[PDB]
Amino acid sequence: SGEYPTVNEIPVGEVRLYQIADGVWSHIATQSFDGAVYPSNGLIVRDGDELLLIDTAWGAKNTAALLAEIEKQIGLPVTRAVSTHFHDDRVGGVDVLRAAGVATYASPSTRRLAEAEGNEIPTHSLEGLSSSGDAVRFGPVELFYPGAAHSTDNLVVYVPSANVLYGGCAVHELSSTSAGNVADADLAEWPTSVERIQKHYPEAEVVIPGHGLPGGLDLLQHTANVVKAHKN
Ligand SMILES: C[C@@H](c1cccc2c(-c3ccc(CS(C)(=O)=O)c(F)c3)c(C(=O)O)[nH]c12)n1cc(CCC2(N)CC2)oc1=O
Ligand SMILES: [Zn+2]
Ligand SMILES: [Zn+2]
Repeated sequence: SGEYPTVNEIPVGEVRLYQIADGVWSHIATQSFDGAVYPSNGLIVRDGDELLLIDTAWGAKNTAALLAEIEKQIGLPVTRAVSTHFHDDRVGGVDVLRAAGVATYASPSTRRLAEAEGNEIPTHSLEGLSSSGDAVRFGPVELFYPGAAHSTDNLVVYVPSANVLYGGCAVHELSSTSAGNVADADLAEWPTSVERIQKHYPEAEVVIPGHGLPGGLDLLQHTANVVKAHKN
């Protein structure tokens, strides 16, 4: 009823939207993995009379439910989606999107890693993001490659109209006690990559992590802190 929805508030298979700013929503879904249930976030950005989606809802059924929730709450068509790295919480559901008329995009590195790992593969490659500090425009957002962090391919998304920074899985929520799923992470480079984000987006007003509650710029420093302590 107004607060950001939490893992225990969302059954696996339902999706909720949360209004972040004018023309900006997050999407929240839950999924089971190795016998535990986790929430995960994505983003929706109004693009005139169309919508840009950032990340799937972590699975085919969750992503179908996401499209239904968008039609109920917003009523504009999703025409493009970007996946911010290759894991299933970002690309799982790309096949559902592709069958619902959505053009799916990711960096070449994400596409190669998704294919090698057996995950769903976005159709279109996003060039111009291969060196850390690179940024490109994509409709109403900027895409930014900060360097290796949670994964070597992770991208960040900024909505300049609203000063919303979507960190994806490179950014953790304030309550986090470790660096999440570090299976594909570079703990040594991650603080440097977060510092690049901090330097590039000093006017961010909302920061959204890949999992958990949005907050402000403090999420970036907290992420650096928990990553350094995890490595140690
Ligand atoms: C889907 C994702 C995934 C599945 C299940 C859980 C997660 C988390 C996560 C865990 C704990 C917390 C609480 S916390 C920060 O307080 O610890 C959190 F916020 C996020 C994150 C993340 O951290 O992005 N990803 C998750 N996945 C799966 C793999 C396997 C890769 C591989 N080569 C095959 C071995 O690698 C991933 O990433
Ligand atoms: Zn991941
Ligand atoms: Zn993640």
